Amino acid sequence: GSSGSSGGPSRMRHERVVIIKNMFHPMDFEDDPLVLNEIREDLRVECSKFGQIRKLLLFDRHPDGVASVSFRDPEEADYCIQTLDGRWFGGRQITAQAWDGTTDYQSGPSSG
Repeated sequence: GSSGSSGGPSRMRHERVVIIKNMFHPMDFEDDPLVLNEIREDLRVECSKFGQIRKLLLFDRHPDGVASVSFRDPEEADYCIQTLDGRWFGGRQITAQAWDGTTDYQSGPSSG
């Protein structure tokens, strides 16, 4: 630390999103919505245990069950990724991790 510009900007510059695998399947939603309902809400109630859910996005397209849980503070997520890496959804276990910005799960084509 040192004197200087003490203050000014009030924004965060770091990853604040987490991904989950083996939590759901795009085949369970085809039979009934509830599946996605309970699952989605579950991700919001699970990540809340530590704090709140700034935003949630369930990718009901990937056959490997992929979800994106946004967080407000990096302290929570970073800690929610290690505690959620062992969660169980639909009866099976799931993994957690911090996203960066390379996957094309929800993202789209940035051309034409």
